[PDB]
Amino acid sequence: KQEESDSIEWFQSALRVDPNDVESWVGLGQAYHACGRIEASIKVFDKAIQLRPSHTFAQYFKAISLCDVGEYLESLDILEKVCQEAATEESFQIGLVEVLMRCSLDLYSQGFLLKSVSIAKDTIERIKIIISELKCENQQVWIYLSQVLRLFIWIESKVDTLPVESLVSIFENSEEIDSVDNIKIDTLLDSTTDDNVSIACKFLILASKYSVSAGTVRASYWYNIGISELTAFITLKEPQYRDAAIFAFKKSIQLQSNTSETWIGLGIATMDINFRVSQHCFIKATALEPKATNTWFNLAMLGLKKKDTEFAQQVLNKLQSLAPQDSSPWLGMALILEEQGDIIGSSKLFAHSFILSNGRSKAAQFMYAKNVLENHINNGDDERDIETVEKLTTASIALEQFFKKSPDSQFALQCALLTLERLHHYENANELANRLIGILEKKFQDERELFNFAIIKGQFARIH
Amino acid sequence: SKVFIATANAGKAHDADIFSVSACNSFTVSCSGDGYLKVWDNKLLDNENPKDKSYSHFVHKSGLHHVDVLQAIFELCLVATTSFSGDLLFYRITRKKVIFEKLDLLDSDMKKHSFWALKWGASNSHRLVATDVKGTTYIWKFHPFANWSPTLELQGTVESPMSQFATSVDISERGLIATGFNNGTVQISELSTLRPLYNFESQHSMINNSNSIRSVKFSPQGSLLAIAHDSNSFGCITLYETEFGERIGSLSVPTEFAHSSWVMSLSFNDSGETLCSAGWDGKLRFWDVKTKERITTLNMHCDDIEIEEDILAVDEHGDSLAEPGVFDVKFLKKGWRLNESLCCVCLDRSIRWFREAG
Amino acid sequence: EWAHVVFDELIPNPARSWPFELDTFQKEAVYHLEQGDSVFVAAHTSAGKTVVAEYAIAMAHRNMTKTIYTSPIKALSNQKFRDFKETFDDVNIGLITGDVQINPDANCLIMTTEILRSMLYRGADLIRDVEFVIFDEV
Amino acid sequence: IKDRFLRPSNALPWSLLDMVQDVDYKELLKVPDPINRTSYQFKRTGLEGKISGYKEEVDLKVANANASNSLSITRSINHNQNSVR
Repeated sequence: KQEESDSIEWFQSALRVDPNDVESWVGLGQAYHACGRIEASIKVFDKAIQLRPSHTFAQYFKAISLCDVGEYLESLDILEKVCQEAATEESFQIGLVEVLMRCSLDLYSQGFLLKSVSIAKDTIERIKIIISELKCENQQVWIYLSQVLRLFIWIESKVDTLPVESLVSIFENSEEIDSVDNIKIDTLLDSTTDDNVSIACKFLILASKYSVSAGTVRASYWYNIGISELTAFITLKEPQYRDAAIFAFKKSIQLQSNTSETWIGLGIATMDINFRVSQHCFIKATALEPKATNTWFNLAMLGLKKKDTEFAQQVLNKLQSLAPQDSSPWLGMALILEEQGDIIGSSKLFAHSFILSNGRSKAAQFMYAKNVLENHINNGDDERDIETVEKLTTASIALEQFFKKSPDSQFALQCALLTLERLHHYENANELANRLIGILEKKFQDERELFNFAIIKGQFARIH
Repeated sequence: SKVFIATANAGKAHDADIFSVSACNSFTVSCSGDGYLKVWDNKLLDNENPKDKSYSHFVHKSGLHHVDVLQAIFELCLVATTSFSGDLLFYRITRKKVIFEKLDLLDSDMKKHSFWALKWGASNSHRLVATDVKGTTYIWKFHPFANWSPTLELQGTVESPMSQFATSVDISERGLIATGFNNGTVQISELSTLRPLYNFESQHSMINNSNSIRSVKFSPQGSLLAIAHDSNSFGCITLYETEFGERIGSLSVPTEFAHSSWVMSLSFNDSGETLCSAGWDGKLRFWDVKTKERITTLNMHCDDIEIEEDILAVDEHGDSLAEPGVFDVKFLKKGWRLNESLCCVCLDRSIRWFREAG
Repeated sequence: EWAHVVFDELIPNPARSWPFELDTFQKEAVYHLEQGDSVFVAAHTSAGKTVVAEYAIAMAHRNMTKTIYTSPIKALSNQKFRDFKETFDDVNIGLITGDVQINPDANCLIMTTEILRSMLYRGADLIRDVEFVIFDEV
Repeated sequence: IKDRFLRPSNALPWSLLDMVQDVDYKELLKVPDPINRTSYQFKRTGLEGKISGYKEEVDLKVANANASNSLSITRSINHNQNSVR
């Protein structure tokens, strides 16, 4: 009957009479997991496995419960062994896919950007095997595929390792919005002269749209479609995705208007067309979920977009009073102060934002590197000053981490060359300057292009 | 991993600087510049002076600066050491006195090389790695039997990526070799193939040539690598990820630097969750690997010696040794000496042992 | 929602055994703990109030849950840590103070009431698996 | 004297570098995360209590509830956060 707090006493009483009852151990561990006692559930499932090593459901439950405390190696080992033992049950396959997806997401969060892509590819391979051979399908597997397909868009330096063949196989093995965004499998890869980022975005949209089964699941389905279209529009910057996102968000709001994330998405979608509707949506989202601090930051950035400095300052003061550990309010305050004309306070706020970010924001890294470069170009410094050299080194490290996610950025490449030429790091400068020279050569007939090319060639001659 | 208690101590242990230390289940071995090799029994009793349970052997008039020990189950216990002239010398330890047997394991053409560093790789055949003053790494396989009949078989060499002085070396349990050089460059190569894998440079700047790798260590899991290097009178530690070869971060404290003077040695605990570093400034610092934050700090004084007659407050020139720098540090597994243990050697010619609370 | 003012067949599977015989109040506390209720004990010192705490620790260990022991005097945490580590076998004991942490992933953790209050206000994940909390020197 | 006072170098000092060197609001936002509202439910059949099958159903429990926006004991765990303090 799904009241798991009431069965704990009965399972314990049953285990007090026969301590060797495996089924009672499995039930008790399942009750602890359902009640929020993950570690106790892990201990109980370990005991059940010790009593009978051939029990597969105990191993599956233990792996699932181990995934909840951040131990992905042991859980993945257990689940791989279980799936190799009994390969005909879809439950174990879906559990393995979920654990792989969660491991990759955690690795991305912690800064291990190179392992996350490989684990994402492994997850895609397992999903392909499931869908093709096992002939199974449910909403969860498509949700996991959509979640894992975003790491190829966030880590743009590794987008060339996208498994297009496995993806087309998975989609081929398995109408209202198809007229707005025009995303169809039959004509997806037909268009040539587009990067792999566009292909990844289209695959994300298709994965969101394929995840079909009191009208909560339908609303969630439309909300997921809207979020995917919003991400595609932000990355590619094309009008036809904004309209699809608006369509999906409106349909989801019609099906259920009680959720806050739908209003957040609708506010972000129309943030450039009509600021009044966006403000209304952000305010309603705050009213529905008041313990969410992203709505306040969105509203402050919307105020900054229309050049209302005092409104943004007041909202950011409230946000700082509400979420000090976040780094976005400090970045916003630093931007406002830099526009106003202050230099020392802007630098202090940029440094605080960068330190609080802990490698999770590209904007923080870029702004910090630009500020450090702007303060130490014609300041009259000597190589014997330790603090200036350490600042330059930190800026260089931040720019390398930034380039891991967003390469082919002209301003960041120029700043990196300026820092590297001053730290006497000539090989990295050579590589980055070759990349930048290729970019500028591809991008070009005007006048300022020639002048920028001449300046870049002068710096490149200095590097040689 | 937060409380360490001093257990045993020994002052004026050697007649010169104690440059390295190593340990096994049975004993702890140290080398020094006087040319002697000393063995300290790990299985002691309560209120027993460590100098009572010690055995010394004379090796070379030039002095010694590296040592390593191999113990495996017929029970064999081997010691390999390097002298200041550049020789590679192997000894067999047998027990209740201790017997030193000199082994002649290198051929005639292999005795013309000057070695600096060395490390044992235990079976999980045993392997030995070593570095040359010319920047080369040699790989050996050790066969104890053919009956006792030890032979050393050469497997191959790894040349320098650029040549520079090879200062440090390590070998992991998954089959990787790391070599450090005197310009700040680290090379990682495959054990079964002798083909290099990664090559990353850890320098804050190249304005001055005062960058140099002093220690490289592999995590007990083998998925992490720690590097200690100089930054023009400072000491720095950087963590790398060995499966794909990417920078993770750095360990730092207000004094962007880990130590005030120089970082001499590194060491991981049994689980690979804590790292310890030894500094020329006379401190031991312990770090959390996941959070990259300092946990604790230990201070070294000349007055820590239990026996007051073995306290060396000043050296032969009158310079103070009130806060002496640490040369080397080592973690000891549980049961070697309940919980883990630690050992270190300092500039006051002392060797010290510690215990972890819990 | 009420308070009430107050053997071999009643409890045939005890979680701990002692060489001597428990008194009547110890048996009552053990029995009501086994039934699944809370207990308040008020007795003279050295009358055997630590038997109840030890039985609670063992009973929570059998269910594979955790116990927290707290006191308002900071000089008794170390004594209790040593005593419990000497008394129990196969059960882990830990100690949490302002700076030091000893065996953080143990079965029985020892701290002061201020540490517990800070943990409660900061939403510590340790309380997820805790079944009993012992208040001493009330 | 020659090496210290009259030896030119090909590495430009910071003075010459100072003489010659010349130095979207929607991308600052966070797009919300996807929502999943389904799970497996495992069923038993028999007096021994062995699992006989499973079905996918709807769960009655906000969707993405973490320690920053929920007070429920069933919210998600952040293992990168201190678990004791």
